[PDB]
Amino acid sequence: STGSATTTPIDSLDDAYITPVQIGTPAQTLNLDFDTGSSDLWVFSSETTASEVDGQTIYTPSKSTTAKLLSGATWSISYGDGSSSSGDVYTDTVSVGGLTVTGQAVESAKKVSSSFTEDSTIDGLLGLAFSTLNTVSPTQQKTFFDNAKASLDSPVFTADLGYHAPGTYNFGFIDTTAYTGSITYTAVSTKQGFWEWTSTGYAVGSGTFKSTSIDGIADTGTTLLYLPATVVSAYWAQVSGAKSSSSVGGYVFPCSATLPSFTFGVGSARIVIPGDYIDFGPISTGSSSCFGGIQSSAGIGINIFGDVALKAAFVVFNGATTPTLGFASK
Repeated sequence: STGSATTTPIDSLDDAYITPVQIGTPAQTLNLDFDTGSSDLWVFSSETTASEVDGQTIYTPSKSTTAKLLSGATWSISYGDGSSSSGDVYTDTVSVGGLTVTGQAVESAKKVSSSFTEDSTIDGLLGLAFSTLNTVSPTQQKTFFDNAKASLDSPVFTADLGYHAPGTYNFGFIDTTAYTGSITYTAVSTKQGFWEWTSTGYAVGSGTFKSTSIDGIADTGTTLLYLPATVVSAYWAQVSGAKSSSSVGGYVFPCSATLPSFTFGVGSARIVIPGDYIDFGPISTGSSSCFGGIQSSAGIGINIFGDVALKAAFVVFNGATTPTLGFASK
């Protein structure tokens, strides 16, 4: 089998991307944030505290003839941005772009943190990291990809995120028309449950390439590119007036600037992020200070190749027995 679904930025900044997902019978379509950095499929639901729902589409398991309570199972998750959510668990039929998994764990939110409530366009998350990170207790549950894997033509999914434009998530096949050149594959460590890999270095703008190993994760659920403070300082040093602001919480730069590109290494290959992809616009409406798309990972404990990096590439998440990651220019 295969599946293919369009993913769409939630806003003009590409803060996140939502993909329609069919849950239950008859289908209830929710727009989920596909997150290669987590491993829970959780949704706003008829069980979510009413005060914490602000415009999201909810999953109502009582209206699905295929929903079954996963008796005794609960879930609870905290994310990098202090956001959290928790609740109980159903199994139901879940379809993405024509690819169907029966008996998928659908985690129904009883509570969500305010970051999710404020995101009226995101109805939930669909985790695509390794199932070892799934928070369901006492019986850990498999991701949608893990459940679909054996049925897929190839045990892969691909992320082709657009820049200020829709993109595509495919399951089970590689669209060889979706990228230029070749896909360079690189080793993945699953030891932390992530699509964790090592970039071979970086360049800023037209500068030469600095060979240096950068261990990080491919995370479609993170907006920005988080890299070591040394690398981030070398980037922003090329932008007149750019500086790190503790009050804002990262590097800002004059909105009048044109930003240099940023290249990252995948083996001997190179992915070039255009400078415009690094511009996240005014820190507040009308401000002439703009927020940078490359930020320091120093306080996080891991480097994160978020959407800023991933949307510059066609990315293969190869879930073969030995997982690998593939990157191609596009």
